[PDB]
Amino acid sequence: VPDYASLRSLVASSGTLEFNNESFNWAGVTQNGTSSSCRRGSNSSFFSRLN
Amino acid sequence: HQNSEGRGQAADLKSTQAAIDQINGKLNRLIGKTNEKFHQIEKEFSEVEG
Repeated sequence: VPDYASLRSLVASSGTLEFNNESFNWAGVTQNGTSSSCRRGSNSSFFSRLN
Repeated sequence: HQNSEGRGQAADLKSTQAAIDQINGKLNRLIGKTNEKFHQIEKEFSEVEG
């Protein structure tokens, strides 16, 4: 991620991972994409916050 | 002072002025010392830059 430290420092300063998820009518595309590198126990998965 | 002639009081300007000369003298080292400077970096911010 470009300017990594800035995100770290801006997220650190906030001091909260509070998170609400919204809805984006992603028309005609496959959500919940998956990769074998991001294992979540048995099955493969992906980052929890990204689609 | 108090003698047979009675009581009395008189100031000593010579040493009094010697105190003012040291005080007024430390004032002019501090009052009006200001050195001008300009275009310092922005010290306040509105957005999150990191």
